[PDB]
Amino acid sequence: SNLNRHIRMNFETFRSLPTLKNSIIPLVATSKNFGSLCTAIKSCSFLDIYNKNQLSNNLTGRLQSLSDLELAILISAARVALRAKDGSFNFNLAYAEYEKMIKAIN
Amino acid sequence: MNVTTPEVAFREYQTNCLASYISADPDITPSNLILQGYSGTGKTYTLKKYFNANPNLHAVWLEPVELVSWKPLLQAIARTVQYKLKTLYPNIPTTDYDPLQVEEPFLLVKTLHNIFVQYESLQEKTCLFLILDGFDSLQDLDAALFNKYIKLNELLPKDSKINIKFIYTMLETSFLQRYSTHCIPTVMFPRYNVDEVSTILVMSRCGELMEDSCLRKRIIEEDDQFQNVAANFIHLIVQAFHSYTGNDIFALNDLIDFKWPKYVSRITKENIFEPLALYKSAIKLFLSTDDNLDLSIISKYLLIASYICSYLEPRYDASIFSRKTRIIQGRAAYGRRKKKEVNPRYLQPSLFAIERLLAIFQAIFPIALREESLMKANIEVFQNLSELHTLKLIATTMNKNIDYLSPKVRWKVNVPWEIIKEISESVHFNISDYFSDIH
Amino acid sequence: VIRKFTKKNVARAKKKYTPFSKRFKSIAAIPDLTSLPEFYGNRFENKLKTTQKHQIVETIFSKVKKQLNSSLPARENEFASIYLSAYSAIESDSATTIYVAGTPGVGKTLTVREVVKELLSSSAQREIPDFLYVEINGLKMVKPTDCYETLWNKVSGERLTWAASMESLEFYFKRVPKNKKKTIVVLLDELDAMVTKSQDIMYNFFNWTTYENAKLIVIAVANTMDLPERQLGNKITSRIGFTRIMFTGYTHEELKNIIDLRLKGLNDSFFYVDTKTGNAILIVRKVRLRMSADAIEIASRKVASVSGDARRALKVCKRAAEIAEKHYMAKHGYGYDGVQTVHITHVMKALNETLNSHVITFMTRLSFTAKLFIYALLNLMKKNGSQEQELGDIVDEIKLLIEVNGSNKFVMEIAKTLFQQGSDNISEQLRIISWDFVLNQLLDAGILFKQTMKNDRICCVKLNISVEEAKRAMNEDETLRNL
DNA sequence: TTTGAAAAGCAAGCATAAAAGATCTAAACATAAAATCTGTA
Ligand SMILES: Nc1ncnc2c1ncn2[C@@H]1O[C@H](COP(=O)(O)OP(=O)(O)OP(=O)(O)O)[C@@H](O)[C@H]1O
Ligand SMILES: Nc1ncnc2c1ncn2[C@@H]1O[C@H](COP(=O)(O)OP(=O)(O)OP(=O)(O)O)[C@@H](O)[C@H]1O
Ligand SMILES: [Mg+2]
Ligand SMILES: [Mg+2]
Repeated sequence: SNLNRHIRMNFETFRSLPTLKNSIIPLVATSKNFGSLCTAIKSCSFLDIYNKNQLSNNLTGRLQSLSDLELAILISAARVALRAKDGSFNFNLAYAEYEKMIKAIN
Repeated sequence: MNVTTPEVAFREYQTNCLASYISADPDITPSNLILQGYSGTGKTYTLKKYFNANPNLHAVWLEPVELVSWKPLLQAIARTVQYKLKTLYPNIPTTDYDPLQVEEPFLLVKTLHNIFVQYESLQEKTCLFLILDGFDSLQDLDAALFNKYIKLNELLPKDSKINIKFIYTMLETSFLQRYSTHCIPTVMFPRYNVDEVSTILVMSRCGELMEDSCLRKRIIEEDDQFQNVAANFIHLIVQAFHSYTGNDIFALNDLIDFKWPKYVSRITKENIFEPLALYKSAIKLFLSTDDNLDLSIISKYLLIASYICSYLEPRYDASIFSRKTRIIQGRAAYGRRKKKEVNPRYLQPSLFAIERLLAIFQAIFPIALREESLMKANIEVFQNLSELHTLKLIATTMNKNIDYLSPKVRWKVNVPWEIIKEISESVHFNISDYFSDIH
Repeated sequence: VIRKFTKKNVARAKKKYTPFSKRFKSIAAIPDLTSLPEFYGNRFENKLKTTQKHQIVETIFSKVKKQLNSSLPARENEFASIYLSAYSAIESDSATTIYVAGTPGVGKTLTVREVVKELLSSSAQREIPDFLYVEINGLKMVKPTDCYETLWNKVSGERLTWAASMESLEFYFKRVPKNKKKTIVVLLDELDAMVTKSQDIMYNFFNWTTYENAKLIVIAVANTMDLPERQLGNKITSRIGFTRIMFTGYTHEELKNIIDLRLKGLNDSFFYVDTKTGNAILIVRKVRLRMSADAIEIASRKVASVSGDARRALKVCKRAAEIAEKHYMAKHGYGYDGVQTVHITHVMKALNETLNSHVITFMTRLSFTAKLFIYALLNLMKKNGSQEQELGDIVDEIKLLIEVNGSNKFVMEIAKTLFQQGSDNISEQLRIISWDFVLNQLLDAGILFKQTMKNDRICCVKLNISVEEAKRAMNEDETLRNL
């Protein structure tokens, strides 16, 4: 079942019953009738929606909110930092790398 | 759970979570609830929508950014909780407590206990929602502060008729991830995409734009049509400057406010039903952002010489500035052999001594038996240098309690290259010729 | 007026400021302080009292546990030395300092209190003159200067602030003649706690013993014999003196005698036990209680090996009695409302839980993500030997261990959970699921140390526990030791 | 017009000075309750 799968995933990652309870509570609370509650506990799709929301503001999820210019500046800063011995960079070096990539693309 | 879920666009999951967690019954309400999202993600807006759609809930609103430190926050909690309980139940005689007596977290526990024990005549148990909107925006924040607030409910009485419930809003993920083993229920507010940003901008701004005074004076100088004009302007602003702003509601609102009257002034009788002709009529509004707002000659040449002293190595100076006739046999410097690979003006400036700066200042300053046309370092030069340090255009290794006369103290320029470029253009000095041959 | 800040919770005592030197006009104006109704000692207990509505069932081991509580068979030479010094200095009306040092629980405070009790009995027989006993514990003081407030309040009955109390005590010990005085015996317990930076309190207390009119006995109980040499100056070390009394930790025979003295009337004795409830009466079944001499001997030998601390030996015996009483009450189902023996098994189980380590069995019961973190951390310590590893290197090495053992059954079932939480709608994540959770869990457990850094990648992490017990916990796991 | 060669420049290595800041304490600035002085009634 989906419930045992989510319990198993919590057992191997968090091993915490309050963590599971914090997901189970809005599954019960957002149900409007008994049939919706039984469908929600059989499918556990709200647990997937909850898990997606809990990861939405991390480094992976913040990257997908960036515009193309923001992504270009971040990529340029990252490759300057990778070329640096100590990983340090500033605005000038990142802008120089950025204009080198824009004229190399254009 | 008997509560109303308001319709908030693009925040339906967050509103359903707020309906799951925030209720008038203290038994099925968490003691702590966290809303986490970055700036402009509609956290405050949907909490406002939820509490206005449920007016029976008792919410107290606090702004930690207006309180700066922990002690004013404790005093604000005591003051606002006591005032809210006073206006909620006016038929309950209460002994007033001074919020300035709260100087410790323990004093807040004691004061809240004393405030809550004069309300046991109430029939039902009641949540009092204390909302700390912007907890991590507190200026004197440290890591130990939030632990006191999340353990505060364990020290209050358990059988009290009034039960405080904390709702926090946080901005940054790393601050929230410091406290993950506490297992506090959290609702995340991911950043909007560009279509949601455009829809929010239209539905929040087209009403104010279509009853603006400039448009209403322009239509008599030259409602759904005005709505389409304002909406097309908002969509053009988004497509022009979304790369510049990102998914920022505030920055796009500022750009709309800056560019709307200049767009209205280009509207003619020919331009209203032709959005393309109106767009080419106001092309310069959508090409650049336009979000922006007397030094002495000795001070200017001292700044130029300090920039040179910061960004040129002193071993080569004799190969640039030396121009005197050698009575004595002597070999000048050969000059640098290889160019630099990286432009040194991209890096932080290097430190120099006073006499090197005076040497380069004497070498670059503008101009017979009893003349000696070179300018020597008199008191006006040193006064200009002292003022230049006062304005932080030049800086030292030490920032406070500065021994100016110490030989250990070294000096650096503190201006960027564009500032020294405009300064050198004000006195017709060719500073770009000094860096052209070195990289 | 408008204040710049407020102090709204100021609680100030009713303590006067004028010292004792201005209490009378001259030295000759001072009366005989012994014939004064406030000098030398001339209400909260009932609030913790209630009425009992039941009948507590005291089982047969409850008397053993009660007699094993902390509330002089092995201290004869120490008792005789302290008592002889104090008797000689009291009866001849002189001032002296006695120094006592030792490890915790070796009977220092008990021996000094017994000496003071015997001296009070001798002063009640008119063999030595009367004296006042004052007990100042430096760990029971809020501020170290409050000892000045305490001692003077014990002498005069007044309540002064600490500086005025210090001047009052100085004037009293130096100027008041011996015919108008009483002898004072002061026990300075936890003497290291009254040591401050300026050491004025230590100098004053040991310098008042050098005054001719003082009639003051200072018994200073310390924890180390070299406290004046390590922490004090030469002036206070000269005043304390060369004679110092060391309280050695007890040997196992004296611990054996201490435990037998607490159980002289209970051991090998008969009780009337009521089988309906469990309540036992010391002289319905006649049950003999017994605690083994081998059990007491092995507990005493263990304790004398560790510290020679009588508190530990009494606590080990009480824990063994508690374990046996728990098993007895479980097997009879008695509640709280022919031979009962506390055996060497209970003594060994009491001695083992204090010597058992939970760190290894804590680490073997963690989730797979926390164990994977610890395993990757140990792998990085094996690779470069730095003993501090950056968290980004741990992230990269966890990712490497996942993609290298990808054909493993457990790993190829765990990868979707680790990087997507078993969901197709969740993007591949840069950290594993529960990365922050297991990091903070290992930090709160004290297994891990983390530097205070804001960049998450270059932040270093260190093992706080020993490396080999972490390796033992890692080799306990089935999956990690196979890859 | 050549010469060549001694001065100038490059560069790896390494001891060492110094920048930055973490941590802390003294001192100026500030408030306050109980006790004690002080000029009258
Ligand atoms: N879902 C929405 N529907 C309509 N308008 C919205 C929505 N979300 C945000 N807005 C508009 O954007 C404004 C900014 O949002 P809001 O103040 O709630 O952001 P926030 O996440 O609380 O920001 P901050 O952390 O800076 O305080 C709101 O005042 C509102 O006008
Ligand atoms: N000789 C003894 N005979 C009987 N009981 C003893 C004896 N010595 C110690 N004890 C028991 O051990 C307890 C601890 O003794 P005491 O308080 O004198 O120790 P201490 O040396 O002052 O320790 P600490 O430095 O921890 O204060 C006593 O209260 C008593 O119950
Ligand atoms: Mg807000
Ligand atoms: Mg003691």
